[PDB]
Amino acid sequence: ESQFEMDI
Amino acid sequence: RMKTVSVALVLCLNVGVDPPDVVKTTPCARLECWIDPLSMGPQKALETIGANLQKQYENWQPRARYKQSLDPTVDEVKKLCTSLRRNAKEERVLFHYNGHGVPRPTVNGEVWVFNKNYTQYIPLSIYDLQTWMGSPSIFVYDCSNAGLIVKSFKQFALQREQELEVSMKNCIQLAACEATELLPMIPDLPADLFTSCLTTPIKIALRWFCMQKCVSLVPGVTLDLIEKIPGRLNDRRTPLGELNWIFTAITDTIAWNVLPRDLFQKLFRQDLLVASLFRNFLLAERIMRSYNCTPVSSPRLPPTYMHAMWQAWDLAVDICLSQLP
Amino acid sequence: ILKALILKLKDPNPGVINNVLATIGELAQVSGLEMRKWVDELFIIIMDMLQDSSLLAKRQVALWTLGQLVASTGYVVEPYRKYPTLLEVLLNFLKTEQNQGTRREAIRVLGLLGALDPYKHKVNIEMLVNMGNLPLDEFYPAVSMVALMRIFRDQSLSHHHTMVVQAITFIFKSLGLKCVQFLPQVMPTFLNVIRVCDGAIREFLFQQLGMLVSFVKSHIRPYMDEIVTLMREFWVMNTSIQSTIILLIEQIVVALGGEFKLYLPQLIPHMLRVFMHDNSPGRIVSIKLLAAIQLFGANLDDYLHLLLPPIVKLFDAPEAPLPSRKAALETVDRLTESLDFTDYASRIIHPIVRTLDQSPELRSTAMDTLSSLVFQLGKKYQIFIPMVNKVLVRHRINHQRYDVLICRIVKGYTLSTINLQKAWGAARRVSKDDWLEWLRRLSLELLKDSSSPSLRSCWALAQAYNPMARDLFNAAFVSCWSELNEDQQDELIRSIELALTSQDIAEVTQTLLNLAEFMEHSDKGPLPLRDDNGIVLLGERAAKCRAYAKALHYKELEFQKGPTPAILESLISINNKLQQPEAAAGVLEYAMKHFGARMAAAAAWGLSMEEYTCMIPRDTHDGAFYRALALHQDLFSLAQQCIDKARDLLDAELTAMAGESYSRAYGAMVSCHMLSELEEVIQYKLVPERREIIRQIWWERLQGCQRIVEDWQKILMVRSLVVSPHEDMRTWLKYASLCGKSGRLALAHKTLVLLLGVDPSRQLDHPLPTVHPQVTYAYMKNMWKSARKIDAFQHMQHFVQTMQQQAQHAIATEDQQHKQELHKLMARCFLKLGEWQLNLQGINESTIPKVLQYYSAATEHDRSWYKAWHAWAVMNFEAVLHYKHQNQARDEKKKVTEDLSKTLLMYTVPAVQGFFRSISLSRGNNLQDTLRVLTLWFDYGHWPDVNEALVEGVKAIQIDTWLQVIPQLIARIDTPRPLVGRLIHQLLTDIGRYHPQALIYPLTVASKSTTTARHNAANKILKNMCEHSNTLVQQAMMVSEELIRVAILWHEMWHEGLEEASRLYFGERNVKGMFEVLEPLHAMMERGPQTLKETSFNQAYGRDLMEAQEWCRKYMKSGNVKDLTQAWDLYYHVFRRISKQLPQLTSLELQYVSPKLLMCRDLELAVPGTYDPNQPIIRIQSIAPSLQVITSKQRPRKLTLMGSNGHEFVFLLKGHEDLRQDERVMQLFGLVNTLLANDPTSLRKNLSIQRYAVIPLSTNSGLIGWVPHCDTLHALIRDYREKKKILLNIEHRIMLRMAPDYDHLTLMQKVEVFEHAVNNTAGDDLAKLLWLKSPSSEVWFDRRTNYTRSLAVMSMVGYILGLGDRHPSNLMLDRLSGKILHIDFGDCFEVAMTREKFPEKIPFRLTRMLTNAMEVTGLDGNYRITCHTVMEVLREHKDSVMAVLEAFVYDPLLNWRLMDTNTALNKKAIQIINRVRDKLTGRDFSHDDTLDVPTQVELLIKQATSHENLCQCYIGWCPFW
Ligand SMILES: Nc1ncnc2c1ncn2[C@@H]1O[C@H](COP(=O)(O)OP(=O)(O)NP(=O)(O)O)[C@@H](O)[C@H]1O
Ligand SMILES: [Mg+2]
Ligand SMILES: [Mg+2]
Repeated sequence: ESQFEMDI
Repeated sequence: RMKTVSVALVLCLNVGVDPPDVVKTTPCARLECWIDPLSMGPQKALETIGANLQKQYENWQPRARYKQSLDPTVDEVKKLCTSLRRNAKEERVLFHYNGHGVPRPTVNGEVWVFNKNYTQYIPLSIYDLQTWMGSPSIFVYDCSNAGLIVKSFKQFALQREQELEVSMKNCIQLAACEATELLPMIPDLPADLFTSCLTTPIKIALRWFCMQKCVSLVPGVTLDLIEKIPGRLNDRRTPLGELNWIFTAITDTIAWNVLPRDLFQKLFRQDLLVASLFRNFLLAERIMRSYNCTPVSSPRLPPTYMHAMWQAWDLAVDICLSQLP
Repeated sequence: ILKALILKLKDPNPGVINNVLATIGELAQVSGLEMRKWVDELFIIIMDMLQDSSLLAKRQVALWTLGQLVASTGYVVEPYRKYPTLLEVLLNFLKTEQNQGTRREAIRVLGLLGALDPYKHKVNIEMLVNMGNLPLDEFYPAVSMVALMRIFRDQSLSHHHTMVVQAITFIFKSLGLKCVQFLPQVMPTFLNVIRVCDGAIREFLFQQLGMLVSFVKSHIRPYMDEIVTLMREFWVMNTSIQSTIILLIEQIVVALGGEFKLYLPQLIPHMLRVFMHDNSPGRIVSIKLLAAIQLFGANLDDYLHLLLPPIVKLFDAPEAPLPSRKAALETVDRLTESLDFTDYASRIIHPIVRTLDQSPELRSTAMDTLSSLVFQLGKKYQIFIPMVNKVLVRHRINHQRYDVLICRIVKGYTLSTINLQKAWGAARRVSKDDWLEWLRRLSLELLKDSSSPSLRSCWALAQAYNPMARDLFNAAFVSCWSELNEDQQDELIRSIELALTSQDIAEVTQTLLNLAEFMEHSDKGPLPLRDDNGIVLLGERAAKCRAYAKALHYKELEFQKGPTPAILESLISINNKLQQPEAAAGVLEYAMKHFGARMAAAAAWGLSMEEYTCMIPRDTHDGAFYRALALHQDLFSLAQQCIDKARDLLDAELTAMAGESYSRAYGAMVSCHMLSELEEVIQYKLVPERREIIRQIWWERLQGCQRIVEDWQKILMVRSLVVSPHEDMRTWLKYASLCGKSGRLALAHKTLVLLLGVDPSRQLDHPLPTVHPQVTYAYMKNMWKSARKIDAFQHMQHFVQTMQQQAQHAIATEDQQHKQELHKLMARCFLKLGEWQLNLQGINESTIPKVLQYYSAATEHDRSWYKAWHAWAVMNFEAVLHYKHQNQARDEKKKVTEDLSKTLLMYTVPAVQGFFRSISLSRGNNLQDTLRVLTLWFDYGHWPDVNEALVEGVKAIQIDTWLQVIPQLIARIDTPRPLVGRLIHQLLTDIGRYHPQALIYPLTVASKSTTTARHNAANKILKNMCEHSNTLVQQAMMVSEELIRVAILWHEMWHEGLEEASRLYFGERNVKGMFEVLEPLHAMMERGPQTLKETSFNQAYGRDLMEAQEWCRKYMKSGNVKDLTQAWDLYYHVFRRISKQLPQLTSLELQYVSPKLLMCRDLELAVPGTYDPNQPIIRIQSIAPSLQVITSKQRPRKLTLMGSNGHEFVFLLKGHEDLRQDERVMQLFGLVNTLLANDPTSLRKNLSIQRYAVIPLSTNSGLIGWVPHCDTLHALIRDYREKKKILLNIEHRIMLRMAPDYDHLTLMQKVEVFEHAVNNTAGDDLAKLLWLKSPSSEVWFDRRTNYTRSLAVMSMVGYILGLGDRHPSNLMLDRLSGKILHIDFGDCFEVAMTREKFPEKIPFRLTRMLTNAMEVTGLDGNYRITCHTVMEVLREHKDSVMAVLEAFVYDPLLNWRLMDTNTALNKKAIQIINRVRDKLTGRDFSHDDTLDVPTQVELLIKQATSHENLCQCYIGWCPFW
């Protein structure tokens, strides 16, 4: 529930 | 942090009816949600536009529910606001008003919300709307004089403040333009440019660059190629994914290097939806200033169109576009 | 001599032209007919000289020379054909030169050339437009703009420029934003006017253009590159122009938004020059330019690096005037509100700082410019603070704004009665000039105080420009009229009546008549002149002005109030004046059903003459003619003077007649002819060898005149004084032949007696005279056309015997031509005997050999006369049919067919050879022969002797002939008769390599047939074509397949499929059929999506359809009918989902249905239906991106196609209909139009059938050509009744109110109800629509005439064809010509009258609404007469009609549909043909009787209009219109 999520 | 509840999508298009305030002979039968409404009978054009708006919102965040009212009337608005409050109380309610098929707004929020058949119905005052929805909320006004609405809203907030002394000021607004100016009637742009900038920033950014640049530095690249770009908006390995990553990084960098930290966290860190809307808002500002339009937000921000980082974006775009053919 | 004169004339000096022309004339008088080589040029030289009458050295000489050339050199009615303007030029001289010295010579030349047939002559050669379509609030401005533009486009604008332009801009201001609608009309002309005006005008025009731009704002985009170009072309640094252009620029910048950025780069090269070379006082021009720059705003984001340098220079330079340095500083300051100047800060700041030291005067503002820059820069200015403080310290500079700004930055903080009053002066007017000034003054007064500003603005213009004041008169009058009270209108009308009755002023009369016309077309109705609208008075005036169309209209209106003998006499006179004898006859019939020394001299001449001549006034044309009687008295000097006087009087008559077309001019052209003939009759005696040449000229002139026997009689009358009937029997025999009716009966016999010198009308048993065989032959022909047919036959037999004897006596070299003429004459006599034997004897065994011998002799005596070969071939064909029919009738009902074969082959062979030679000897009209050859070929080609004759014949025929029968050759490629098959394949193969465009459409379609043989044959032929060219075949196949696919979408197929399946599931319970109707659709939906709509359909409905398939299979395995119910629940759900859709699908996007077609460019394929192998082939260039669907019971769609000639074609694409029948019908109509065109009576009446293109693509779809602007009768009536608030169902509701059970009533009851309901309403809506939509009486008259004739023609053709059901949807009307069109030929034959449900009884749709739209008289008149003419033509040319109809009927591909409708086809086809023959021969009403045309037509009319027949019709087909 973050303002921005990613998977790098 | 805070969360949101369902989105209140309120549309007033009246497809096939030209408001008395405008005279149109220029072939600007522009797109609405990338749909040309005159290629279909009114019922399918309206339903189809509804569906695309719904999808555009889903693309940014999964929703508990959206609800949509493509038709009048006032009782439907009352019931919708009541239901929205029942599923509240603290989570923000999002409103979206168009008014493209409606006479220009005034101090009383005049709008064609009726069960007729050509009736000049109602001064649907902002005050009553504030009463119906008193919870924290976000409003988007994609209309010809949206700043007038924001001004009136604040004046009614002052009225309420005076009455209380004998969730106001916890809500935010995004306005398509200043109270004293009109939205452009320019061929090849969408009729809902502000909405498209807030919801589909890449389609607009690329189409805009293609038509706007005085001199193109990549011969052979035109709209027929950009509208065929392969990829996905959630896969970093594809052209579109790379462009969305770069866009997000640049927008956030500008916000970091311009705003006070208090506003920065309140707008770009305390909520996913608000952060997305403001990130796209900065793009809308940069594009719309070239048409003599000035978007207006409830909190005032320093100007950003002047920031050097925008040049980096332009370069990156040309590089990506140079690989398409 | 002549050569030198021509060279001197072509390149002469008026003195040389004059002398050379006179010399040429006198030379021509001597040279004669050995001059023509040079005249065939000299004529045009003189005529060109004559046309430039103002540049010619005494035109009289050139015209005289022309006349002398025509007369002396032997020219006849021919130079006009070569140079189709001479007669018009001579008439123009006659009318407009006004110099009798040349007008009378032009008259002599006109008469000399000779009168020309009007149908050789024609061969060689806006307020009411929309008043009734607009509200008045829209209308007034629209008219004014047109009037202004008429002036504006003309060159008179060069003197009046200024007021016209002002009026236009005023109108735009008054209109507001709606004025945008006028931009397509103003702008393209206005800008071009700028290009050619004086500078004094150009400045004005630029200022007004700027105002127009301000008024229209953003609606100027499409015109923004011509204005920019003109600005650049005229910005020549002239101070005045510079000021005007700068203002114009500011107005454009305000009018446009950010779009101005697209034009700014083209102006920058000029603005920079202003800042370097400004020679104006104070550089005032530069100052104005600076102000404009302040308005650009964001538009300068990409150009500051170009404009800032000179701006800085304007305030940095110490020598510049202070006002300009101040202005430059203010400009720089103001620009900082919108543009980013960060990157230019060092270039801005340094110039500021020096200025601070230079003078405090500029410092006073420099500190504010600096402060604004510092504000924008913020912390970035701290680099510069340590510099600038040194200046602020050296000079006592204190600025609170700056100081606060700097401190905060350093600390880190952010920041109308006249129209009547003068009109009544009519009471005081006396002379014609007084009335003209009265009218002019009134017009000006009406404009002056008009209530609308769009007319008041034109008053100043109206003070001059007379025609303009005239043009706006009616609009202003109507405007003023609508605001007056009863007394004002009363007095105005009284003034009008005074003007109308005071005196005959042509201008005032025509103006008032046109005004009345407008009022009759307005919402105010007719003017209340006296009582009943002044109909009588206006009529009288119309007659006086020769406005016969109006006189007729008004008289018919009088008729509507009740017949009176005086009215009928008026109608007969007016109809006579309009040259409509048929209408006059109708009037006479009405009357006879409802109610109970000039010529003395003419007689004496034909047979006292001196007395009659003296009695006739000397000052009349006819008097002078009868005195010129010098012709009988040989008083040639007197005849000369009488002719000159007659010519002067004729000149006056010609002037009076001038302009009333050539129809009226002809009578005086005949007078000119006769006067020239009189000069010839005089001079015949007085000239050398030319005398005999005159006779030849006379003969040749006679050929070009009309065939009116009265005029021939007058010409012969004057020619008889010098040439006897015995010297030129050719003319008298032609005259007798031209005469008809009792004219022929009296005159031909008198003429033949005259020419022979023998009276064979007495002693009728006497042998024929041997005097002039041509004359005796004509006598025998006259005997045949009477009750003496037998006598004529026997006399012809003895004549032939005599001619054979003469041919024996004619054997000489000198008489060889005579012998040849005798051979031709005998050929004619033998054919007449062949005709006449059978007309009297019939077809018998004893007559066939004799006719065959006569025809053979005819073809032996002459070989080039194709008619003899035709008759022979036909007789042999008839003999073949005769013997077969005789066996079918008596020997039959197969050894008898062997006995037949023994002689049928004998007759068949020469029949084939005959037809092939007949085709070889003719062109164009060879259709019938070709069809007969095809008939014999198809039935008898299997015989080796017919095959051999056939092969040689086919090899001998030019292949182009076969193109006209391509649709039939392809139909029978299934024939199981190898010799026939092989020949057909060879023929088609040969055709394909010369004219492939003619086959590619019939083929390709042919290859899609289910039948294996058709498929294989089509493939073989197409492969042979591919060897010649692959590309055409590949493209045609691709286009045909894609075009067929887009005709019908999956949604429609499933809609109809499921509807039929529902009918079977719940109605019939035919579960087997309920699979059979769906199975092929499921199999169809096995191929998978191929395009976008197919994919969307499959995604939407696939699952449900597949589950339904599984439920049906499960049922077939189990037998438990619940499984089908579940399948039907799925089918129902899908059905309803589709049913709710379709009305919203108003158009199709090509990229969603056939992407392949969208990409086609420059195809090697003719546009469908346009192939003509004499013309260039139009190639298909492109297909419109989208199609428009038409909503109806069916869903046709409109296709637009762009061709290589730049023109667009429009077609209707539709499926669910077999179009192969319409093609054949169109072919028949083509034939009929040819037959009508060949008949001179039908020709003069312009009778024809309107056709359109039909192009089948498959068994159930194809293209129909789009017909230009026309309307459906139904729609016209509907719209009319809605406009007038008339309930559409009045007749029906009335019938139901009297009889709610109307459709069970006994016939007599139904008739009583029908007649009552008919008698309760004024069913004449069509007549009113026809009048209301016509712009003038003349157009209305012509429209009505064309309407009536069109109906009569289609009534008779439809009757013979047997055309079935007709209702308002099927009939169309042409908005311009008034002709009609029939658009549905399904019920080809009488099957409509055999239908079990509501059979038809009525031969054609002639009803009340149609009948009362014709002339007031009714059906009698034009309609009946036209029907007679058409029926006579159809009854003459029966063989061609039967050949086509028989080919149509005996054609299994279509006959199968006729069989399904009727039936064995082997007999029904025979009954159909017999019925057609009965109709053409006049036995349809009674087998044992024959009817003439009048009786046949009267019976048909009585049948069509009977109430008993109408009451039995289904309301489809509403009988009450
Ligand atoms: N050649 C034509 N040119 C112009 N308009 C046509 C033509 N043919 C038909 N129409 C018009 O288009 C409508 C009828 O067209 P169409 O659908 O093909 O016939 P239909 O009566 O509906 N079906 P059917 O009679 O069974 O062949 C009408 O509105 C006509 O005015
Ligand atoms: Mg049509
Ligand atoms: Mg019709």
